[PDB]
Amino acid sequence: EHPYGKEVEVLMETKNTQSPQTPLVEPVTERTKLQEHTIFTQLKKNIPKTRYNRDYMLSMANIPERIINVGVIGPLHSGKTSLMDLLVIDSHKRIPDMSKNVELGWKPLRYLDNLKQEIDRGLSIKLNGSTLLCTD
Amino acid sequence: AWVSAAHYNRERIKRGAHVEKTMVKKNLGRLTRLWIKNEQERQRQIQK
Amino acid sequence: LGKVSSSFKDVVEDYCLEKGYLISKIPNRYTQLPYGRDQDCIVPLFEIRNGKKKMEVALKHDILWVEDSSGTFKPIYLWALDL
Amino acid sequence: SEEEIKKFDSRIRGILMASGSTTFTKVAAKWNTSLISLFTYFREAIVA
Amino acid sequence: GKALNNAIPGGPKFEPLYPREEEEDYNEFNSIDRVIFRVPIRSEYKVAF
Amino acid sequence: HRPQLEARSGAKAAAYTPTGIEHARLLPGHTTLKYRKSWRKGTAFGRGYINDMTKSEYHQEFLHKHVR
Amino acid sequence: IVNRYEKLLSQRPEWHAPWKLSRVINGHLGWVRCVAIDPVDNEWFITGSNDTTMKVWDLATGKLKTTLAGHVMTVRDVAVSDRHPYLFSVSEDKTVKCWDLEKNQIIRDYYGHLSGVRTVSIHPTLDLIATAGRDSVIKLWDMRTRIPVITLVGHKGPINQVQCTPVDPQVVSSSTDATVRLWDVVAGKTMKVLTHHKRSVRATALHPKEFSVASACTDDIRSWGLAEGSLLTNFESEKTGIINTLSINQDDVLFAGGDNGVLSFYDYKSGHKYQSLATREMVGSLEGERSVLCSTFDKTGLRLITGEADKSIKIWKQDETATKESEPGLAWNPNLS
Amino acid sequence: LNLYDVLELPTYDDLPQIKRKYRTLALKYHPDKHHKFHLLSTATNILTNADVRPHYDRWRKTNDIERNKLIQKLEESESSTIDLLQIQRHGELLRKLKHFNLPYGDW
RNA sequence: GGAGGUCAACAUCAAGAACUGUGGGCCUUUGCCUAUAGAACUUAUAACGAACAUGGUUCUUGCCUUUUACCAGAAC
Ligand SMILES: Nc1nc2c(ncn2[C@@H]2O[C@H](COP(=O)(O)OP(=O)(O)OP(=O)(O)O)[C@@H](O)[C@H]2O)c(=O)[nH]1
Ligand SMILES: [Mg+2]
Ligand SMILES: [Mg+2]
Repeated sequence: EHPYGKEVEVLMETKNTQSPQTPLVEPVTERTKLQEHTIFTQLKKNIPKTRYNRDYMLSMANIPERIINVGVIGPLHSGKTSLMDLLVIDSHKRIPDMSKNVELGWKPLRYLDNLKQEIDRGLSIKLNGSTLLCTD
Repeated sequence: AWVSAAHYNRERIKRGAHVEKTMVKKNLGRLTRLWIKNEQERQRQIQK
Repeated sequence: LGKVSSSFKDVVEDYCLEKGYLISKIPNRYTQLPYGRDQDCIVPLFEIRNGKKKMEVALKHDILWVEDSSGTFKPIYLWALDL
Repeated sequence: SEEEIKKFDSRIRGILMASGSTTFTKVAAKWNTSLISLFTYFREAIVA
Repeated sequence: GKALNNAIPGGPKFEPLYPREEEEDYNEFNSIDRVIFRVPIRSEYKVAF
Repeated sequence: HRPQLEARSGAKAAAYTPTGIEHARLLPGHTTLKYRKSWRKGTAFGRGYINDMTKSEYHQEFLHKHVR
Repeated sequence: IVNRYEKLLSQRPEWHAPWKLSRVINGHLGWVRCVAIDPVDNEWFITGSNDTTMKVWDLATGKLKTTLAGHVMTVRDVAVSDRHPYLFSVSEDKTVKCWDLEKNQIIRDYYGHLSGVRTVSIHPTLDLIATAGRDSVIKLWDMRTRIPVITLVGHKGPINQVQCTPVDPQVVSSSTDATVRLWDVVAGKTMKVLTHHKRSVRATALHPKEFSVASACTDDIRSWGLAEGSLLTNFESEKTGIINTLSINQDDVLFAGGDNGVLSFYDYKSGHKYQSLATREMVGSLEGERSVLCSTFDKTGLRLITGEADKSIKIWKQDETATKESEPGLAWNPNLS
Repeated sequence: LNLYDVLELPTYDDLPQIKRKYRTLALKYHPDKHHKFHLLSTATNILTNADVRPHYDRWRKTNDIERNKLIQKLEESESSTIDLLQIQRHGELLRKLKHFNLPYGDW
């Protein structure tokens, strides 16, 4: 204090700030990984190819009579999500998420599931849709 | 350094975790030295 | 003070009645509160109108807090309220 | 009281560190004395 | 079971994984006066949810 | 016949022939680098950093306790 | 030879500004032996100690971020890497430990010194380490595989201070045999020897630009051109001994830490000494404990950080008023040598 | 790429020095003996006249700009680092009256 | 030419839910946008193995004279 007294800050440090686990040099993550929270495709080139030509679909949007909104509801494990699965994998030509396993599947490809918590929990939680054109 | 080792080993024995047979004896020695130093300090400072 | 049966809020209500201002709960909104401690309380707030003026008050401890213009609540004297 | 629990434990550790080769019989008396002393002073309390 | 240091009545017993429970924080929050003791909140529930 | 008076020059060890024993701690590990980017009255009475180890306050706490 | 003495009276060197004491940080239990600074962001220190720890201080506020233990004895030297997120610390326990700054845990141990290792320097472009100590040899470690690839036999005594440079001589070394060697590592033998010092050369520093080195001794701080290995200049020093450390600002200021506690600042070009300070020991310290064990400048060079033997780190700031009103220091009188 | 970088040479040279630089380079990288020289010819064109050489060099500096940025960051960092009781009490009194029921004063 | 082999070599096998090639436009090769062709093996109660061992360093313990040999948890 008085040995310096004026400008000099005498600070006596014990304990710590910055709990020890902190990186102290921040790891540089170039890409942004969503895989932790959800599982979701982030590129224009990896979106599946929709055999029916999406462009032609968007044209239907001009005609209000043409498009329809169907919701799908029912009790636990009635097969809702796995039904949407049938629709989707019928529509899209090549899905990157299909394992050889679920393609011939023993294991249901659950496509509209999409959330980590909904994958592990085995259930469906937040509602998720899709839009596609299909021939009557 | 010596003193700080004495503190550290003592507070390691208070928890009572794998202290060697001798380290107990030695640590005792360092503590008695330190304690007598505190005593003589107190007495001198009472004289002055 | 613990002995005293009556609760402040009551006092505030009484005061409001004389004024003729009306105090309403407002369910969702809340404001962080700064009180002596280096910590901020969270309290629900209510709005009082003389005719069609709405101002919001949150009371913690035994005090009335009214927000400063830029933002953040300031404690004020009960007599010190006129809308 | 916690302290005298720790005193007991520390004493057993005493018999252990010290009785490297003091024979079984010598150890047993030492073990008993601490135990008899601990219970008798607290007789009642130890149960809880 | 392991991370939370519990056991399923037929399951294995491990070490704590977080050895220090000892730190306790005192605040009006969980005070007895404000709690309703209904149902025991027994151990099997902790592993399920 | 006691103490060091010198140290051993690594130069000597530099000229010897290697043995080739395989140690446990030279087994490959971390093999990839990383690059950066009224009652009261009647009574008789009643109404800071030194740099040193021994004379500090913590020390007198310590010995004040452990010596009982 | 007087012609030289006239040619010393023409120059009138290089004004600079004085220094003063900004901040005092206590908080080590033992002495502070070494200090290094984050070479990228200037956000912190790593300071060795005599208590075995290393305490990472924030440069801005001086608060203590974290503590890195892991050595059993005093830590003579610490060096942080540019290209890597690594911190190489080295001690008197015969071991050179790597540290991964990301997770703050020891990654690698390099093995093979006979005795205490007092210097680490991280080669700029090669992913090497250079370590040295009382072995009296310099060990060039391959950073990845922990193989002591090259060994440089040479000095006849302990090796105090070691540095690394991208072109030739890639290793400069200084020993208690009072020499400074300029090494050629590929061939693995001395490229040049500089004998001009009279006693142990206890400190060196590389000029961040001019490609030269400043060497020290008891009373005489010289400079040396690398490449050719010429002498460049001398520095005016009456007895300052002992010089524990040197540091070179980007402005061509050359710091010299004393064991008498005097902080002797120089101009690097000239050799002139424009300032000398004396530190205040401490509240309860001894007049013996006043000295300067290490020092460095931040990446800017407008701050100075000196670990002292009184168990404190001090941060010396350059005065902004200054100019010609009253800066002037000892004012350039070249006495006869 | 700088003109100095193109010639692979180091950075107040005189008109004479400018000529000598070209001569030295010519000996080393003689095109008739071994596109780069296009740069040399142009820079030499201005460098051979001391005026152009000086003006051209007039307009490392940028990097100094980096130093300025660092300094600004440091300045920002270090400097920055370096009634209620009465009110609640009055309210407490006010409630006491309400409890006691004594008529309130016109506050 | 077809079937095989307790044959070999060389590739590849843990990641923006993620591959490669090609056409065109902008910057000035990289990179961004747009168009097109083909994607073996391994992955969602996540992985090459529907199986399951050991070692090193660093912490926390446990046995407890000390070292190997160890007790049982974690991170790398
Ligand atoms: N036998 C049989 N089982 C089915 C059939 N469809 C689905 N399941 C099983 O029943 C479970 C429910 O199927 P999902 O469609 O994934 O569940 P869900 O319809 O999303 O139920 P929610 O999550 O509540 O919407 C799955 O685990 C399927 O394995 C079916 O057609 N036949
Ligand atoms: Mg579902
Ligand atoms: Mg022995």
